[PDB]
Amino acid sequence: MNTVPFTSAPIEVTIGIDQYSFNVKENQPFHGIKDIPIGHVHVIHFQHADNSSMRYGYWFDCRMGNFYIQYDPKDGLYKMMEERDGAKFENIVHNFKERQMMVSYPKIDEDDTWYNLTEFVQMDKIRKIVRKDENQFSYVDSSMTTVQENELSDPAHSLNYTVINFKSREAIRPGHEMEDFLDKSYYLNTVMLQGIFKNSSNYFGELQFAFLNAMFFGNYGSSLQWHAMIELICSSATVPKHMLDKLDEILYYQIKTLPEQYSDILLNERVWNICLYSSFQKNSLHNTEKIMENKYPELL
Amino acid sequence: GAMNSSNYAELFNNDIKLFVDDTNVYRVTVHKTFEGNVATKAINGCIFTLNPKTGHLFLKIIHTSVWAGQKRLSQLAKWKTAEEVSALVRSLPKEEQPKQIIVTRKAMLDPLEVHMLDFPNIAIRPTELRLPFSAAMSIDKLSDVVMKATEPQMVLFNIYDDWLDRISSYTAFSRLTLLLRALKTNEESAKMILLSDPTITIKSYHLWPSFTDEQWITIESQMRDLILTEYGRKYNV
Ligand SMILES: O=C(NC[C@H]1CCCO1)NC1CCCC1
Repeated sequence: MNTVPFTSAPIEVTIGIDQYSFNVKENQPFHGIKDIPIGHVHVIHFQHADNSSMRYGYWFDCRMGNFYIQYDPKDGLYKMMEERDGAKFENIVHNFKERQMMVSYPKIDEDDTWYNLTEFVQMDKIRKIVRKDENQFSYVDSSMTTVQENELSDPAHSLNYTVINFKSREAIRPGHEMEDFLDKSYYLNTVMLQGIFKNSSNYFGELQFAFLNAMFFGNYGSSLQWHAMIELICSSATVPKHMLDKLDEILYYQIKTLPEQYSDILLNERVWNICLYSSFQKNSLHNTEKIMENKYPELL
Repeated sequence: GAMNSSNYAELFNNDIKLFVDDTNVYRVTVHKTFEGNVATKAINGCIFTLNPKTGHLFLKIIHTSVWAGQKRLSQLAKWKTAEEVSALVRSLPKEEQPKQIIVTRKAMLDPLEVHMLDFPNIAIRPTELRLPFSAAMSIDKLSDVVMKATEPQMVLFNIYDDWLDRISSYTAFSRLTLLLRALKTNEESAKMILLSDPTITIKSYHLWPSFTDEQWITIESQMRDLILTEYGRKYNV
């Protein structure tokens, strides 16, 4: 039901909307995307035809405002903007729909892929990882570094993922060195779940957001965060049964959706081999283990 | 990064550093049971922690009681090693704490790093050097204090005796590594070479015999011959 109109499309670009994508020609009469499902976060993303280095996009939730895209010929990108005049916006969207100048969000009725990838992902949590408080939507690109990457530069353009470091005082209680390093349960359950995330839903939301930024932007720091959050659960002997069953579902859909041809740059051999075959949870991820063994046996 | 042939002189500079060798921490005899199964019996071990510049040896004796009721002892032994090295560093005055700890076995890196998180400026390093410190228990006085221990104990030695009065740390370490390599390759032969002339004794306060400079050259020769004699007997040519 929701719509993200475009003022125009002056430069040739591949436009992504969640897991879908389509090519727009230079000066093609393209005026946006309609029938966007209410109830989920969405990501609109861009790769310029003349420069694939320009790979960037916007997380948004149409419940939080009227958003549109307009090309900026000075900064050389498609920008998301908020229209505060509801009647002007409704009038623009009605005209473009009447003239059929919009692509329809192409959801198959049977298909829960997007829900399954974004089940725990909330815009309010996105806006804490990506700090730009004057906008209700969040810009991400291929080059943005994480707070953790910046510790090992510009802080305002960083991804504020929760720092996970297995060889840190936060991860290891004085006097429990071997126990805490070989069994990460205290770090997962006390420090991360009880301490920082408050519940498993926020932990999964960050994990899901990190995977989506990895997949949609090739964001290397996001890929690191996704694998660290998997490894922290798999490396804990004590995990609530509901979290294990949910993680198996989460990872199954992530592995299902990953483009076959990016498996080599998006998946860390060491982490997946450790997680599926060595870890405490080696026998807890039945669905994930089966799709990985059938889709990516080379990695394993 | 790794300590190798290319950065060897760094051992003898004025930055305090320790080698840690864990190969004698967990020691066992393997034997048959009454039912014809196999079992192990632990014997006392030791951490070999050495300042290569000064010769100071911090020999932490690991008493078999440490292992009682514990599982996965070869894994625990690395963590117990790291715990005791960490405790030794914390026991030293700040001006005596090492800048670097070099582990002889790469499996010691994570255990030691995790125990030393409170010391972020102490570098934990591996080495490409194949050092013969496993042969420490072929030094009679070191084996004797380890085997006689009835409780955990730390015993201090200077593994160079008084050699630094006459030679540099580089030459002292070279002599030690040659002696331990000989003891490791053919213990009986090495001991015979060291102890054959009864007129040259070991001082009460020393580990090795009281060789004159000329006698050390002959001994060093006899040790190099042994290592090549044994390398001949091994490979046939
Ligand atoms: O006790 C010292 N060294 C260790 C001994 C124990 C058995 C063999 O070597 N030296 C002391 C003597 C005078 C000053 C320090």
